[PDB]
Amino acid sequence: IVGGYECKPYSQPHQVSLNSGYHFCGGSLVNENWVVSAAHCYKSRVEVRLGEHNIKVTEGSEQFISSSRVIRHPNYSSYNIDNDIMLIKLSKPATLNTYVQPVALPTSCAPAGTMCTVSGWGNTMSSTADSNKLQCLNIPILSYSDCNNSYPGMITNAMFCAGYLEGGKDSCQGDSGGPVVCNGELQGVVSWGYGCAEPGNPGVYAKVCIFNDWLTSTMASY
Amino acid sequence: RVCPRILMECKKDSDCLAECVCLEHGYCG
Ligand SMILES: [Ca+2]
Repeated sequence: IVGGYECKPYSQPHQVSLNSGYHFCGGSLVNENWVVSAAHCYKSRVEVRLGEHNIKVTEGSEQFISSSRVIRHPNYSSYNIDNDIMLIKLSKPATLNTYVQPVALPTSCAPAGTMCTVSGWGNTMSSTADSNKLQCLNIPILSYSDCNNSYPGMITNAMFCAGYLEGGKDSCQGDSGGPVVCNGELQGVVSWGYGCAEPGNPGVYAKVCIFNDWLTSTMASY
Repeated sequence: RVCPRILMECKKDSDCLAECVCLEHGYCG
């Protein structure tokens, strides 16, 4: 997260770290058994680490749980990173407590101008902000006009832009799969951009509100 | 260029996804 601040510990209790030897993507807990992340973060087995604030230190709040199933959206397209959403089923349920709580799925799509929070352990591009401690950033959803103007003809219905066209504040490598939460609902999943925090290149996010049918049917398919 | 925000170690550009390149620091971006 570039241009953000260290989150109050456990203020984002749905945030998880996906780990296969090192942190490489984030995710969000949506109930005891399932995590939402980005399809390009797919690995056949991942360890999900919950209740984290500083990922390089054991703090006593953590739960490390192996995945039993990792399910990409059937229509994910790696060429253009379209339908970039994935479900991860935990091999055992998470214990919900002060450190670990699920985030609600969206009741409807959030309109442009809504202020949201994005968080993660990715690159901060700063000697002052430590990426091992969870970073937080408040970003507004941008209009489709602004989003398509920044990335001509690259924005599909499964995508939205959020951030600041002036640059300086953005998500970045290592934040993929993590949450964009707006008024208590998961509206986006960190997905792609050109560089990080560059002027005219805001972050692009998977649009969770058009996937509620696939997410809720798959979370009860097996 | 279109570059997903995953943390991925690399040596050369071809190790990276989409239009990400392997930046000097040994990671895609
Ligand atoms: Ca820790």
